[PDB]
Amino acid sequence: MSPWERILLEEILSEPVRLVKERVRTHTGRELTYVYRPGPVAASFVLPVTERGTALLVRQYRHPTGKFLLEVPAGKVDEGETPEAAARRELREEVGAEAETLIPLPSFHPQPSFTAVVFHPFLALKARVVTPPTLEEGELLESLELPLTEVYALLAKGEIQDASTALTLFYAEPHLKRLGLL
Amino acid sequence: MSPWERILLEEILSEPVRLVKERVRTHTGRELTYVYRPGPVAASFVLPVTERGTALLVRQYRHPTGKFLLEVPAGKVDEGETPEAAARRELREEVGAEAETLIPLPSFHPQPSFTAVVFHPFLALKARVVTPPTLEEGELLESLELPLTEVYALLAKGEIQDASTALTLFYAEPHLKRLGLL
Ligand SMILES: Nc1ncnc2c1ncn2[C@@H]1O[C@H](COP(=O)(O)CP(=O)(O)OC[C@H]2O[C@@H](O)[C@H](O)[C@H]2O)[C@@H](O)[C@H]1O
Ligand SMILES: Nc1ncnc2c1ncn2[C@@H]1O[C@H](COP(=O)(O)CP(=O)(O)OC[C@H]2O[C@@H](O)[C@H](O)[C@H]2O)[C@@H](O)[C@H]1O
Ligand SMILES: [Mg+2]
Ligand SMILES: [Mg+2]
Ligand SMILES: [Mg+2]
Ligand SMILES: [Mg+2]
Ligand SMILES: [Mg+2]
Ligand SMILES: [Mg+2]
Repeated sequence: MSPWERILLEEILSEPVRLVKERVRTHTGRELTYVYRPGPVAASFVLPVTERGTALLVRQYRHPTGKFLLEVPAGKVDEGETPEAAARRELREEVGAEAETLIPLPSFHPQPSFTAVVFHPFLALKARVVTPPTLEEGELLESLELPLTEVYALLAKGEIQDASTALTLFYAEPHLKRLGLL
Repeated sequence: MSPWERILLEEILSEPVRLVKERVRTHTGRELTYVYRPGPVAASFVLPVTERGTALLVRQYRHPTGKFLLEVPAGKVDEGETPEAAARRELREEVGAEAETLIPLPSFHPQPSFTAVVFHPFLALKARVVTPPTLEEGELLESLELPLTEVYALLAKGEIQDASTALTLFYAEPHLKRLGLL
């Protein structure tokens, strides 16, 4: 029961990102061209907290912004993979870490005006580094460790620029306080 | 001092959204094709709160997701427009409302892996409807009014799916409590 009717869907690019340009007939009966990254597609974001109340984060180059951003480890959910499995896999690839319990947090659409992608945040407990990272060609980042108090001070000061990381931290906060880690 | 060198930048689309495919030489010295929405580009998001402690929100169709989402009014910052002016303009266009003070909240990148866009959140005080909305062709939404207690209950329950709206609410919360509106 979509309010907009498909006239024609054109694929603008298939790789490395799929992008479409769709001609639709809108609620006004007129035509409009809408450009977007089609679904279904998802990514998992994971805040890895150690038993010492610290977080394992990454400082990662994000080319579209030209900046290195402080982020929680994250990555695309592969075909047939569950969000939790992608979270654990990306945590191992980007930080070389494993964790015990993963508490799922509220999923969200980072930019629904342009992409169908759903981001799945998780709070990983008893995180620990166990192996060297295995980064993809295209991934330029370094992992670091910060006390949770410092990470949340950065959040309060408005210094966390990556939206997904900021939101994951806000959703994780009550759990961290409940568990006695913050 | 970018870690990646431009080999060639190709424009994939110019309108309604500008998209590029850039061939770069990475930190490994190898080539990679990176697809993204180039900057500089920005949008403003504004949580409009009334003197009665209610919020003026929108339920808007977001085609890439196929869903109607509960969001704060928001829109692109036009050429030569300041983020605050875009916030006031979009608030008037989408909800037919005006406000007094606008408190700027921490800016953020909704999806730095794909777009350079910076989102600028604001908390607008003494919001009030004064005129009919003036929606663009392509904008399918309705405005509504909800008590702040209900909006924040939805946030806590993980029911706010739009990331930018969720983050704006989290950043606005301390200000609302300070001002006595929550
Ligand atoms: N826009 C792009 N264009 C070309 N190549 C790209 C792009 N985005 C990511 N890559 C490649 O993603 C890799 C392994 O990535 P994730 O660790 O899986 C990816 P993560 O990068 O942390 O991102 C999460 C998300 O933001 C959204 O754009 C995505 O849906 C998403 O997965 C890198 O080596 C990048 O070069
Ligand atoms: N991907 C798209 N493809 C084709 N047409 C589009 C697209 N996105 C928005 N529009 C048009 O934006 C209008 C006026 O929009 P905003 O009220 O200005 C826009 P807002 O829609 O609320 O969005 C804020 C943001 O999310 C990010 O994608 C943007 O940078 C951004 O501005 C609508 O009528 C849409 O059809
Ligand atoms: Mg990643
Ligand atoms: Mg990956
Ligand atoms: Mg990765
Ligand atoms: Mg809008
Ligand atoms: Mg606009
Ligand atoms: Mg608008």
